[PDB]
Amino acid sequence: PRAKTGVVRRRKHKKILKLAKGYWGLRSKSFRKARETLFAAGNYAYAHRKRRKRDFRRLWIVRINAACRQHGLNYSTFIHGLKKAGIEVDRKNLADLAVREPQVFAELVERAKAAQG
Amino acid sequence: MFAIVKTGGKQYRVEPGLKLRVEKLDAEPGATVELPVLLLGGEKTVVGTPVVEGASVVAEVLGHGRGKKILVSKFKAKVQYRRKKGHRQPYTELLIKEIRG
Amino acid sequence: MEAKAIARYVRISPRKVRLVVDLIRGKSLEEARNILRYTNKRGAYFVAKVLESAAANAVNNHDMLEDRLYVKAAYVDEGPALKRVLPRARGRADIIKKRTSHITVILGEK
Amino acid sequence: KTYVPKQVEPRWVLIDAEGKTLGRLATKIATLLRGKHRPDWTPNVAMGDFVVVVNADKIRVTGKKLEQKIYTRYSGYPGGLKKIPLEKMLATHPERVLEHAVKGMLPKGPLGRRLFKRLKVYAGPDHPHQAQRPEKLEV
Amino acid sequence: GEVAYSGRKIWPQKHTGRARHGDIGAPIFVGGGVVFGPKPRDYSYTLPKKVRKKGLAMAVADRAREGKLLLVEAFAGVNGKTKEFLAWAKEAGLDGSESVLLVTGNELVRRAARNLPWVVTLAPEGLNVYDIVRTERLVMDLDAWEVFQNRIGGEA
Amino acid sequence: LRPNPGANKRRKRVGRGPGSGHGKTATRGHKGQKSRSGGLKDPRRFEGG
Amino acid sequence: HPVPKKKTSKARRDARRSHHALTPPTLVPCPECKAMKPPHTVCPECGYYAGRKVLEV
RNA sequence: AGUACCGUGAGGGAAAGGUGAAAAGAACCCCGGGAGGGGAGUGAAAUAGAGCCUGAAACCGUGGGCUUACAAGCAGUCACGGCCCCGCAAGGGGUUGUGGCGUGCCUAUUGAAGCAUGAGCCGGCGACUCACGGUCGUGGGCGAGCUUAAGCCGUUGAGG
RNA sequence: AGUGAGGGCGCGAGCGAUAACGUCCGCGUCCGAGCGCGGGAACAACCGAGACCGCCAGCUAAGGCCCCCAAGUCUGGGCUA
RNA sequence: CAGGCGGUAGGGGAGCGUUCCCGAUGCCGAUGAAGGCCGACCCGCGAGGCGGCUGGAGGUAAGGGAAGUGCGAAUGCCGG
Repeated sequence: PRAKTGVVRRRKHKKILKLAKGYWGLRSKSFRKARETLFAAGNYAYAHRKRRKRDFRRLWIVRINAACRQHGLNYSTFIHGLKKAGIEVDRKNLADLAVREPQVFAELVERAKAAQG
Repeated sequence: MFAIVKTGGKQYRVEPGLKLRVEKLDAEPGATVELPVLLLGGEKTVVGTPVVEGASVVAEVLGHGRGKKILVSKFKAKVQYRRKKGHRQPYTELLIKEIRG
Repeated sequence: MEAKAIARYVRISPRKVRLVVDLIRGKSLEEARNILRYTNKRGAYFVAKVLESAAANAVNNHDMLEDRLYVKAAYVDEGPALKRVLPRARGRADIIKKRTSHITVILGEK
Repeated sequence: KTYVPKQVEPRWVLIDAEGKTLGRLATKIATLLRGKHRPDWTPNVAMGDFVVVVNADKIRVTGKKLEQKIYTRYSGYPGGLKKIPLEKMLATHPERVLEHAVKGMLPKGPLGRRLFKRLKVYAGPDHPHQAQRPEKLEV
Repeated sequence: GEVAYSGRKIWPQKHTGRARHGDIGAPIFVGGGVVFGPKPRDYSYTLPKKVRKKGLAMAVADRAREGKLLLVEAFAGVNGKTKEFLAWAKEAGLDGSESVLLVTGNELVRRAARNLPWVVTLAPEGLNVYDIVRTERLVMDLDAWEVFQNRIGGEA
Repeated sequence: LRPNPGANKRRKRVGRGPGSGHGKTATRGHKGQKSRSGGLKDPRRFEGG
Repeated sequence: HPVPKKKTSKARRDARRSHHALTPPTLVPCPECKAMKPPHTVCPECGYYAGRKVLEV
């Protein structure tokens, strides 16, 4: 018989109240469109953690180009350098070092120019 | 000190800190266990030189424990196209407390 | 708290009443008085009086250096409304609800 | 890894312009006004160099001369999109012709914006650069 | 609940009050009639006497093998009054942590066999798998009758 | 107080509505509500006769 | 006939009600007694500058 | 509540349940024409105070934090930097300026951002069942297997 | 149990004016119904490519590397201007 | 080791709360039933505990059974 699903939904909904952080006035408490706006945000963070990869890709990309070239020769060149390069060829730091240990870059370099030849 | 060896994808460049990185849950089957990462990117406070030899020489090791875990965050799969379902971020590693060398 | 200036079911009105207090707060009985009194428009006495009780509650059972009582924190609230209905051609129901006003204004000491 | 941007690191520089050629010199001046070249190089600024160039005028033409018209269509609509040729272009506003190159590649409203801010020149002969009393880095 | 008081029509299902609906006091709204109605009913269930009794049996069997009080004999209560009946209990070893189904025509047996706890008052050759396994232990009198009845169950 | 239906017995398919997330149940309009449609068999009846 | 579309939030409502805003009433003291007097005026007390001709009864 | 109220009549046909445990439900003093407002007493509470239990969402309000006048964007949101916050640090909070990338959801569509549509905002209601026939499955009793209508015992009413 | 009508592209015949993001049939792919990523500016179906979930990891398609924006204003030999 | 894991119509599997029936009331409880208000431990989720505040009395499941049930959404229905 009975079935005052009330209890339930009042709940499901406040849940939603939180789901909704405190977005742009109206799509904030916006129950409905709130939820919606959310689905959005969802697929969004989606895209987000998804590609942040390429994000860095570039990040360093440039930071480093910045340094390698600043020194003597861009990517085809420098890169190819670490390339010919033997039991030593890393990346997720080329930047790092270029930065932190000026020497570090200056020489990773030196050898590298040679690395190519 | 700040040295570079890296693992599972370059998890490194550090000193003695609980710098938690990736799940190499193998010696993890024991709390603060120890283990080495083959260098590559040998460089410490003045003496800076080669990742080849990093690939082939000294290694470093840690004493580690703990894990981390599911780190909240969720992801809902929907398409304007007419649908939506979603879940929580499950990730971790027993984390490392750094052993010099 | 302090000198309470508030009251119920008097059908004046939101916004407007809010305007009044808007301008009268800040200062004390002296100044806000002069304005509430000689500045034109409705609310005039509603406001003023609310002031009055506020002040009485005040030097009466809060007391404090009477002279320096200045409206501190305050503004208004509107409760239900009278739901009245008028005529508007080809019959049809044209509805209205006049604001039965309540005021939430407090006199503070300083 | 991390690597956060320093703090108020100011550098300016004097560019010849004169004799140099249109576009290409632009490509340059251009990226020059980096935001990426000196450390912590990126979104929120970085270099870009408060760069200033003179003899802005006396630039060499991409061999085109006439057949290159800038526009100014503030136009109260059905007005004029004011077509103008490089000649007079410079004749009165050379610093600007270059300009159009410059903006040409400069991007981002608020940011690029700020950069043109740190992007100044004068087809004046140089004295202008003088007016810009400050340091005078150079190329 | 319409038929009779079905509110014929009230909305000019015409095309202007914007709204749809021709019938008032209509299903789909305000305290009116509701979907797949809560029809008065009953759960008959002619569950084959075969295994039905087969089981009543099986339950009797295990419940008993663990704790079986086929009395055939008993007596402690003025013919069977409460207090004295109780004494009996203490005798038959029946205490608190125990619930037993008292079953059989010893009407003085039922007569004193009330009391919410310990005992449940069943003086009839009225049995049932449930009450069976649900009542801690079976305790019953005219067991000549019973065991034989169960047998009748056994071979018709 | 324990003997839950052995194997499967208990409600096996009183599947409610149309799908956890979504829902709708069948085809297109041709089978709406007052839609207990072309029943048992159309051309099959042709056979019949 | 031309009923808008929605309401650019309380936001807008304000934008307006807002530039609107309620200013205050001009006053100095009685050229005669005390209290508030708006420029050229007298009142239920002093009431003058040259002949109260006003107040008290 | 078949009374309010619409219809000429025929006829249609609401809403509103609870103060508290008991009335002890408000002497009396104070602004006021009054309401109503501060006190005293009530009392276990009166944020239990007469439409007065529990008394949430919506919307409007008083104060505080961050934020904002060369800005073009559903949204957002990944990043980071400036604030302020709990913080032992780890760091966790809220807040965002700079930038990267981002056509809103439902229905019916070859086909949608929709300029096609539904969509005003909150809340409670709001829609694949029941009876048999069957029918296929498959969980369970014996192969010949099972029992209606009834007669009978029936707090439990016990099943036969 | 569901669609029982759909469109696009390529090739092969209709037709149509050898017109149309036309409509007819067929081989294939397609796109819906996954076809959510790259992409060509941005563009349901044109070349690349199948996303169960992570990574402040690296190799690649197509197609790109003066700049706006990752990537040689590479080298080599020409030919237009 | 495969090995695969966009995917509505549609078909199969597996869980979720939800108010009742036994609940073989176990009781739990004025050092709160309950609904509520807030929260960086549980869940692959539907949900969970648990902590803190309200709030005046309920509420209920170990295991299983019974269903007016879980809803933007229908120019919806009733009230703001």
